[PDB]
Amino acid sequence: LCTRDYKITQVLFPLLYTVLFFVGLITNGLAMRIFFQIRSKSNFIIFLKNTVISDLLMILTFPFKILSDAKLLRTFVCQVTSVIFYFTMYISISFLGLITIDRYQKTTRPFKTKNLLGAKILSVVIWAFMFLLSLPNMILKSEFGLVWHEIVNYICQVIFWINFLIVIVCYTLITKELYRSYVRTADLEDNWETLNDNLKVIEKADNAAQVKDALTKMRAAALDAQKATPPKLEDFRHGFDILVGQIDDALKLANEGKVKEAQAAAEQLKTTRNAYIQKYLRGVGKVRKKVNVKVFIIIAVFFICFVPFHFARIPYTLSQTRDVFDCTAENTLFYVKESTLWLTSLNACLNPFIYFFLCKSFRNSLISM
Ligand SMILES: CCOC(=O)c1cc(C#N)c(N2CCC(C(=O)NS(=O)(=O)Cc3ccccc3)CC2)nc1C
Ligand SMILES: CC(C)CCC[C@@H](C)[C@H]1CC[C@H]2[C@@H]3CC=C4C[C@@H](O)CC[C@]4(C)[C@H]3CC[C@]12C
Ligand SMILES: CC(C)CCC[C@@H](C)[C@H]1CC[C@H]2[C@@H]3CC=C4C[C@@H](O)CC[C@]4(C)[C@H]3CC[C@]12C
Repeated sequence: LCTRDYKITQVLFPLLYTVLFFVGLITNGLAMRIFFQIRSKSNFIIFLKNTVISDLLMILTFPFKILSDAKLLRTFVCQVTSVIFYFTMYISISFLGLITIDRYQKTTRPFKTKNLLGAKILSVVIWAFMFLLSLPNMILKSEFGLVWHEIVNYICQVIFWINFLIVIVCYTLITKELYRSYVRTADLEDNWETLNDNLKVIEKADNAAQVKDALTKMRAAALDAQKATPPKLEDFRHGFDILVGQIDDALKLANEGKVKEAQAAAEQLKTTRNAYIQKYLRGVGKVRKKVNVKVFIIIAVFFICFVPFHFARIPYTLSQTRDVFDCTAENTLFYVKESTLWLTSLNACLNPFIYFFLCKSFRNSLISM
């Protein structure tokens, strides 16, 4: 009844899925070849191995979509394959949530460092549960089928929204740890450059007020650096007392009056011994964190692919009284659903990027080929 442009409906979208089909088949194709050679020594490799299977199963659905949309039983095959598609996308969402938890657990653990049987069972449970809830939607004109369809769709939304929350919480806790790590390093680097910059002010100063003020900044910066530099586990305690001592010595001289003596007492921080102490103390406090541009690839893939579809569904699932009648609203619903479903399908082409940037043995094998 409602008509749309064939150039978008039967040309653009079948070609848009054709790109994803070949791109997905070649990236996941060589991904399976790489994973078949390397052994599962962690939960991470196991969940990534399962993702390859769900991606390959996803790609195999696209020829049925491409052919149906370009207008080329025919209705039965594009009814079974659509069930296989939604089965395969809620499996990917499920494993991506597990990959997120695993990666977060490794950021909470020390840098560069029993669940292998458990991760295998958990993976079996995901696939078996999805297959079982997909099964009646496949073969099984009954009113049971209508209510079962609403049950399955409800279960699947709860799967997305639970994994969306796991992703938001894990990346909130990661950002928080990365922020506090960056702030600690920046403040400490600021402390040592404040100490060195105010030495230059003292060297070029005239009166006592200039000398007294610069030494006050220096003393506070030295004590802040000390606060941020606790004793090492193996002279870090003594070193700061020597440097703070000299600043206090130059300060008490600047308070008594003598400016040339205070400038020279401050210049003592430039002796080979006092410079070596400063260079050592800078090193002790310079102590590894998780890579920003790398870890955040999961949240980026999750948001690009699955977030638009499930967010767009909210207004269309609690507003219109049964159905809308205006053609301009029916067509905006068609393109919103079709465009977000394509973004969802792009997960099959974007997951090989997770293997590349987060698995070292995968990256080296692909580079060697
Ligand atoms: C485990 C596999 O389970 C399945 O086989 C399975 C699972 C789901 C699910 N979920 C599913 N639905 C079909 C109906 C669709 C929807 O609600 N369309 S809309 O009414 O037009 C609102 C709208 C608007 C914009 C964007 C998106 C949706 C949502 C996906 N179908 C199947 C077959
Ligand atoms: C849907 C309603 C009722 C809210 C329930 C939210 C549940 C399913 C989710 C959302 C965020 C989740 C948590 C996110 C963070 C972690 C840390 C990780 O080391 C283990 C899992 C754990 C502890 C998750 C378990 C389940 C959790 C609490
Ligand atoms: C760069 C990556 C993330 C992929 C880009 C995907 C997005 C931004 C693009 C590519 C193809 C696009 C769609 C192509 C078809 C139409 C029909 C037109 O009448 C309105 C816009 C609409 C509905 C587009 C919206 C945005 C869209 C889904």
